[PDB]
Amino acid sequence: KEHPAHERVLQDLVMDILRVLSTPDLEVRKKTLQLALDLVSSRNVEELVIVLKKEVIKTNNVSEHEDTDKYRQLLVRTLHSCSVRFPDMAANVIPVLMEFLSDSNEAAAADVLEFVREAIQRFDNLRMLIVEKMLEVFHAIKSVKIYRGALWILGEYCSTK
Amino acid sequence: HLCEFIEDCEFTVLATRILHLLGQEGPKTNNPSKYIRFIYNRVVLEHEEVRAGAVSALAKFGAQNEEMLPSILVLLKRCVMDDDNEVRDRATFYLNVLEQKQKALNAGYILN
Repeated sequence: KEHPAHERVLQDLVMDILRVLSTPDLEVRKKTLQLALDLVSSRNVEELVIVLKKEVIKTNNVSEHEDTDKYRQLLVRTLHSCSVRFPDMAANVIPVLMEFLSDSNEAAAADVLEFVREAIQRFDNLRMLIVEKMLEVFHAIKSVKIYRGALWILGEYCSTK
Repeated sequence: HLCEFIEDCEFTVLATRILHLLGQEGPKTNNPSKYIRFIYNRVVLEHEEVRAGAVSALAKFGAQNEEMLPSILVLLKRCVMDDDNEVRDRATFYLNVLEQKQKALNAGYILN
């Protein structure tokens, strides 16, 4: 990689390779994700993102996660980073949705992590929708996690007086 | 004995009860450093909740102050402070609450 003359393309070929991952082995996959993250100057991105979303669908599937779960968390990390740099998009919204589906803490933690972050980040607009989304999600749901969720959000508050 | 043992004799539930009681008692029985010493410990435990009691008990206490407390009482809330969002909030809020009344007044209303 310390061929820091680091050509565009090469980074790009990864996905192809990556496709192969669907024949799992997380551990390998995991190595990939880290590896993967790196190349992206917040670009070859979309095609990827899309692909990620594909992954995401794929991730849904019917699953009996045991290994891939892990991956997900990781992915999200990997993913997280990018965003920091980037301006990101709808894809993201989808996580929010996605997250609603889900049922385990670690994600909530991420989410929360996001809570924090976003709290810092504020360009805002999205949030509001999402807040709406959430409103649904929320209405649509119960749990400690949620319960907790409410608290912060509540804490947060703005309009629709 | 209670303090120590309970610490390493566990059960959160006990703590609730005792907390509540202790909550009232404070500086009428002095021994501040120790008592502080304890109090810190009680909090030490995780649980936003476990942590929380030491502050609440404190309100009757703080207000009264003891063999050294008012100046310092003021200093302490500052020295000990926390994030963890709603745990953050608890610190912030108590503060914020604190922020909101002349602390002398503050003590009077809340206490009752």
